[PDB]
This record gives sequence, C-alpha cells and structure tokens, in this order.
Amino acid sequence: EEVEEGRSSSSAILDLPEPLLLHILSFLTDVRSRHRAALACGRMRAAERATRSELSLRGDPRSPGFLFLSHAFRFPALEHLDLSLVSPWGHPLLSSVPPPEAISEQNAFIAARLAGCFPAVTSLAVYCRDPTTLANLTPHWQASLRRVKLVRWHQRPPTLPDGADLEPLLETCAALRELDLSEFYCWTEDVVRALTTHPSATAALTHLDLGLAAATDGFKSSELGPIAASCPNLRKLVAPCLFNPRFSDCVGDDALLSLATSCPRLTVLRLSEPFEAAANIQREEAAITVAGLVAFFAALPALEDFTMDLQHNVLEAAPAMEALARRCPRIKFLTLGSFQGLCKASWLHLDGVAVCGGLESLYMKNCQDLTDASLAAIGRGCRRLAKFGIHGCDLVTSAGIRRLAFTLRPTLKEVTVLHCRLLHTAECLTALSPIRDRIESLEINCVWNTTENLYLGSWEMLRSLSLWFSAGQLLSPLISAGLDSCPVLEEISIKVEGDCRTCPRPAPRTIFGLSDLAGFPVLAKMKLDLSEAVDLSLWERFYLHGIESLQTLYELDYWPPQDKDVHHRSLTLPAVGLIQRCVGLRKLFIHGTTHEHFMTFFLSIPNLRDMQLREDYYPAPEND
Amino acid sequence: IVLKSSDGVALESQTIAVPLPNVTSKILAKVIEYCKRHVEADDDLKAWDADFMKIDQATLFELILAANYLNIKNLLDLTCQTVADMIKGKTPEEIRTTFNIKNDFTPEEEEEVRRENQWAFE
Repeated sequence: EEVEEGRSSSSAILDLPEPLLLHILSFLTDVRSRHRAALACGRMRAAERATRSELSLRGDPRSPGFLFLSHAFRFPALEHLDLSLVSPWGHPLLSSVPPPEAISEQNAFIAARLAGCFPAVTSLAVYCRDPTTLANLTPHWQASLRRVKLVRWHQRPPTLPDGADLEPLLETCAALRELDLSEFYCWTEDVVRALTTHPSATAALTHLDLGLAAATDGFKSSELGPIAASCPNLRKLVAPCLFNPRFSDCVGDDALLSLATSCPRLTVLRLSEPFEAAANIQREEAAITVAGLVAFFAALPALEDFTMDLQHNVLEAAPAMEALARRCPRIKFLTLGSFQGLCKASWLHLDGVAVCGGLESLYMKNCQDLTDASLAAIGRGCRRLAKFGIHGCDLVTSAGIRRLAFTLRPTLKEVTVLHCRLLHTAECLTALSPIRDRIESLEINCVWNTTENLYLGSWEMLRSLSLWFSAGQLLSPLISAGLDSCPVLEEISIKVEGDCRTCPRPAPRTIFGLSDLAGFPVLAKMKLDLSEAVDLSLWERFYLHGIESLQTLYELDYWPPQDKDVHHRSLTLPAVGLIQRCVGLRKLFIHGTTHEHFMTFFLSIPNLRDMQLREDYYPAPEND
Repeated sequence: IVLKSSDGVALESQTIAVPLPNVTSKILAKVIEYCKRHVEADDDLKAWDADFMKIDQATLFELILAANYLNIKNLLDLTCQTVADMIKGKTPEEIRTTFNIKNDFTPEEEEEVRRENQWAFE
C-alpha cells in the first residue's frame, strides 16, 4: 500500500512563505555557509542578503571593484559592520589628510556607497587613524549608530588636541550608547578631555572600554574621577588603572568609592593593573583595603561581572568577598588578581569566596594563601561553578584540583591552571579525571617530568585547548602526559614566553613538536603566539617545523617573534616556506609582516581565501 | 485540553489564546508532545529537543508551518535552527540536493553572487 515516492518537482523549503525562509537563514551564522546558501538559488540569495546580521568588509572599498557593484548587493537588516579589516591594513580610511577637493568628494562617494549596502548600521567598527575618518563616515549612520568600536594600533598624531579623537562621535552620533576603545590607542588625557566636555552625548553612555591597546600605565584617580562623574548611566566599564601606591595619583579606597557612587547602575566592572616585569611588584601592598572594598561593594547592588586583576596585593580579603555575596546578590562572574586571604576555611562553614553561592565563573590570580582547604570549601558553597581557574597559586595541589573536579562534576566545564607551583602538566591532567569526559576548555602551562613520558581515557567534550610554554621547551611530551586522545578538539592556542638569549639553542634537528598534533582528528583552528619569545630563522624553524603534517588545519593565526631593535615583525624565509606547505588552510592571519608577496601563499595553498598582515601591536610600523 | 485537529498544556500557542483546520493529526501529535515536555519548572531539556527533531524532512517542514500558524515561538525557532544547520557546511550543489532546489541562476547571475561574496571575511 505505502509506495515509495519518486522524483518530485516541488521543493519544501522554497514552498515555505518567504518570511519563513528569511527566518531560517537568520540562524545560519557560518559566513561561508551563508555564501554557499546564496549560490543555491535566487530565492535563497534574497534570503541571505536580507537576514545577514553582521559583516566584516573584506577588500578595499576605495577600489572600483566595490564602488561599481550592483544594488542586489544590499544588506537591509545588517546591524554590525566591521570596517576595521578593510585593506590595506591600518591605512586611514576616508581620511581628509593628504598623503585637495578631489579627496573630499571621493570620501563622500565611498561613504554613500557603503551606506547603500549597509543602510541600518547600529554597531560600527573602523580603523580610526585620525578623527576625520569618523567625520566622513558617521553622517549616514549618525541617527542610529548605537555602538562604535575604534581600532588604532598606530601612533597618535602629535598635533591633535586633547579629546579630538572622540569629538566627531560625541558631536554627531546622538544615538551613541557603547564606546569601545580597547584597541584604540590614545593618551589618557584624550579620554578625560572629550568625555568631560560633552555632557550631552556622555550622559547617555552605558558601555565604556578604556583599554587603549594596553599602551598606558593605567588611568589615575584624577582621571577616573571626572570620567565616572560625567557618565552616571554606565552599566559596563572596562579600564586599566594605576594602582601603584608609590604614585600619589593611584586608584585606592577613595577612588573606588567615588567610582561606585558616580556610577551606581554598574553591572560589569573590570579594572586591571598594567603588568610590567621590570618593577616586579609581586608582594607589594596596594592602596586598596578590605575595609574599603566592603563600602565599595555596598554601592554596586546591580554588580554581576566584577574583575579586579591587580599586581599589588590586597590582604585579608575574606570579609570583602563575604560582603560581595550580601550586597551584590547577582554576582556570577568573579576574576580577582593578587587578592590574599580569599578563603581561610579554618572554622569550616564557607568563609571568603565560598559564601558567594551564585558564582558561575571564578578566576584567581596570585593568591598565596589559597590552599587545598580553600578549594574544598569553594566546592561546597559555589555549587553553580561552570568556569574555574587559578593562576600563580603556589599552595594548591593536585588533590585540591581533583577533589574540586569530582565535587563539581555536573557544572564544571572549563578549567584554567596556569603557573601553579605544585601542579605540573602530567600530574594536573590526571587530577581532572572526574571531568575528563565533560571538560570543554582547558588552559594549562606545560611542565614536563622527565620519567613518565617518552624521552587513560578520551577527552570526549574537550573542544578548546590553550597551552603556555617557554622558549626552547617542547610540546611533544603533551601526548605522553594525558592528552593522547581528544576527538572533538577543534581549536588550540599556543603561547611562548621567556627570553631567547638565555635558553640554550636546542640541538639542531630538534623541533617544538607541532607535527605531534596530527593525531587530533578535527583540530581546525590554531593560534601560535611566539611574539614574546625573545638565528631568528633558526627559532622559527624550531616552532613551525611539522605544521604541514596537520591535515585538518583550517584557520591559522601566527605571531612572529618581536625584534631586539626593530619595529617590524618580519617572517624569515623558512617561516614562509613551512606555512606555504599548509595546503589545508582556508584563512591565514600573520600578526606581523613578510618580505614575500601575499600571492605566494595563495598559489601554494589552493583553497586559501582570507589573508591579511594584521600588525595589531601598539607600535605599528606605519607603512606609508 | 480537548484539542480538536482537522483529520477527525494547550496555551503555549498564542493563537489558542477548538477548531484547528490547518494542522493535521500527525503534526499536532508532535506539537502537543513538544509543549507537554517543555512545561516544566539544562542539558536533559535541551537533549530532548534533538531527539524530538530526529524526524524526516517531510515531517519537519510540516512542523515548521504548524509552529507558524500556531504561535509557538519556542517551537518555530527550534525547527528553523535545524534547517539552518543542514545548510551549514554544504556546497551549493549539496544544498540543492538536500532540499530539491533547482539552480535558477544564469552563468552570470551566479558569477555576480560569487563576486559579491568576496567582500566579506569568513
């Protein structure tokens, strides 16, 4: 009775009402899948362009290849537009500075064309070399530009007055609510001058990221004061601050309370201290006290994401964490640095951070009295812990990590164990056995014991892996340490620290061990960061040899080592050759420069597509 | 709650807020099974959605049209995400094969779509 059906002339997804085809394509967030979906038929192409929520412009909007495109190239519902990665990288886009009137009308035409394809931009990211970039761009989106992210890894123009970098946004974009200056270098005097002399646009800001490309020593109390007082509507603030009490203008107890009083509706606060290895401020005390933190935590009842990553220490912080649980019941994401006495766990109960039951993410840097008894009590009170991490804690053992992994089996999914003293790689991987089948992300520093490796289960849900090494150390003993079978591992991030002219040059014909990752089946994306790893070709061969053995290497971000006396991070000739042999690459991003032509990578790699020399360090070479 | 189908908790559908002449008796059996399982006050709750979505493509597209006439936002999004992940990672021809799509692009209209795609990073 039930016959099998044959060839059918109807397509169900095309017989759907077109609003429903738009709804389907709106969940497809993979860009390459969106591009392929627009090639299936003309109806899905209309669906892809009409529902694409974001886009990062690839190529040069100045070239005729963009200005003379059809109007079927039109994204009506596009919200976020990223004009940061426009080619050439780092060049001023739509600038008004000559390298007379012909450039004034060319900028208007390129802006009018960009307004055509994206006529509803509410979030804009752009490489802002000088403020005329914002002046020539905002006219078309000034009425709906809610969030703006500026990117400048270049030198600040020396003639610009204070605050000139942000004036075009504060004068024109009346819809501005979120300003992201995390990767936009400028003087701390710039942010203070502009945000305190524009009380009309500033009074509406709710998100502020003042990272300034990690090129400032932190905002002073005389600077964070007026900024907080001018933005009484901030809900999220991210900024480095000067916490060193050696300076009279540091951020202490009084600066914190004045920040919480001027911004009571804060829900996300991330203050950090710029690290500088020369000072070596390991145990030096900070101008912040536990008695002041309690009064500071009492003024932020809406606080949910707190991060105070310090280098100067804060002592007897156990009562402050208990006050954070009482005065801030919605706390969930806590990252603390150099906080001492975070959990005594002496009279049992749950003192310190264990009182904060609602914690979903906990991260602790440089806690010298965080012991196994603390991690035991932390696992009793923080039953909702989904992300856990300890950094620079020298009293935690594998028994504390293993107990926490067992008592937090249902919820713990991501673990960070960096530079802990009593925790080596092979011993720490064994401690995470209770969640070996559940952990999804892992970040560990690699320390080898020269007895049990070459010289077990399967991580069934581990998808992301982050590794920290030292100059001259090997990755090969990682397989012999416990990570011998990770089936669903798709991305890996590698970072190398330490000086180069002090580690003995490893015996030639040895390699770091990139080829030993071939046993990982679905390892696609890799982040190899060797920037802080210092003949230089000998050191790139050491770290890049064998990367061609990774058969499924899809996307690669490479950071070449810095130079002792040069501002360029050039790829040596053997470094280019070992990357050119990665035939499976789709995206290739070198965080530096190379003397080889950018097309040689496209000829050596058949399916290569996205390639760019993104020089995203603070002293950009300024190539023209 | 005495839900009369067309062949022969009932509140998740904001069109209910009875005769249902647009949904069959097989698709309404899956619609009711979806809302019964979700009226609960994690992983298990989300793991059942994938098991409930292990249906044939003919049944899936009837579920999409049902969760659109009926106003079940949580069901219309769950079934639409399934079709979106099907399109994910497939070549244009593979997308045509799964959904029986006919290539209606002229050799130049397809070349324009390709040329347009070269302006967005992946």
